[PDB]
Amino acid sequence: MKIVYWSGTGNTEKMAELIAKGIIESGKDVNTINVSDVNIDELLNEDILILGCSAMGDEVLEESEFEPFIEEISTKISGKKVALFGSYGWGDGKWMRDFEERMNGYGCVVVETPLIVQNEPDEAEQDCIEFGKKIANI
Ligand SMILES: Cc1cc2nc3c(=O)[nH]c(=O)nc-3n(C[C@H](O)[C@H](O)[C@H](O)COP(=O)(O)O)c2cc1C
Repeated sequence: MKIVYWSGTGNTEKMAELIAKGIIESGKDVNTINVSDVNIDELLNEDILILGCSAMGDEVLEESEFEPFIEEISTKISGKKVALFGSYGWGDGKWMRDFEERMNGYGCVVVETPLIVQNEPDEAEQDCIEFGKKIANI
């Protein structure tokens, strides 16, 4: 499987590592890729797309790297299964509700409830691991 993410201070990156750990513990293989290093064509061969990005201003996806990537793959992912995650600061997850609505609008099947954690995982570490374990049971 593959996990693609954008992280500005490392919070979503940490989430990505933990989710990967959960998938690996379930017996499966997975590679985490920062959005800057992604290859669209190889990504599109995946059964499940696990995408993460923190909440940027104001309650939107990061604009210089992540959004352009989402827009680029938007027309080629109808019918694909996707799982979403990301870290946020002071909001209540509005950016994630919009992210889910957007992927559904592109014809994707959002497989699990999006995983959102405030700031660095720390306390929510097992939660991140368990989310990966859920995706591995798909
Ligand atoms: C310019 C900027 C805008 C932000 N806007 C929001 C926002 O609208 N809502 C929110 O809850 N957090 C917001 N945050 C906080 C980040 O989502 C939060 O610090 C998160 O933990 C960052 O994770 P990352 O290290 O993976 O980027 C913003 C942070 C920055 C730098």
